[PDB]
Amino acid sequence: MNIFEMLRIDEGLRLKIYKDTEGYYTIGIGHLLTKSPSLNAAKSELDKAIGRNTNGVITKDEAEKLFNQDVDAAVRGILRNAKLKPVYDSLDAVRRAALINMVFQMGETGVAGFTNSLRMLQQKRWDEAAVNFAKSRWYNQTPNRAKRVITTFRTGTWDAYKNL
Ligand SMILES: [Cl-]
Ligand SMILES: [Cl-]
Ligand SMILES: [K+]
Repeated sequence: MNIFEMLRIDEGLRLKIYKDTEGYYTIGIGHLLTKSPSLNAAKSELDKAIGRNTNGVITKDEAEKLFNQDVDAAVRGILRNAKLKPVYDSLDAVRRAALINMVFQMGETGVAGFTNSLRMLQQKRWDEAAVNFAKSRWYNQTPNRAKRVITTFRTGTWDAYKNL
C-alpha cells in the first residue's frame, strides 16, 4: 500500500467525464475538471489538460498521467503551505499519505481549515485527532472515505485499506 494505491482505491478510475461526490465534472482517477455546471467548459478543461481534442474520453494511460501530476501537486502544495508543512513534516510515512489524501480530495485550503485536528496530529494525540476530524462536513458527506483516512491517521497503519 502507498499513496497512489490508496487514492486509487478512494477515487476509482473512470475514463469518461463524470460527476464527483459534489456534483462536479471530473475524469480519470479523481481528476477534477471544473466546478462549472457547463459540460462544455469541462470538456475544454479536459482537452487543455491532455493536450488534445478528446471529446470527454481519455485512455488509461492518460488518466494515470493526470493522476501522477495530481498526486505530485498535492504533495507540493503541502510543502508550500505554511499551515500544512510542519504537520506533514512531523508525521511518519503512512500518516503523511493520509494528509496527501485529504489535500487531493479537498484542496490545501480545505485541509488547512482543519486547524484543530491538525494541531492534535502534531501533538501526536491520535485518538483525539481522529475524533475531531469527524466533526466536519467532510466526514458527514463522505463518511466511508473519511473513516478510512481517519483510521489511517489514528493508527499509522493501512488497515482500513487492506483487503479493499
Ligand atoms: Cl491539469
Ligand atoms: Cl464515502
Ligand atoms: K471519484
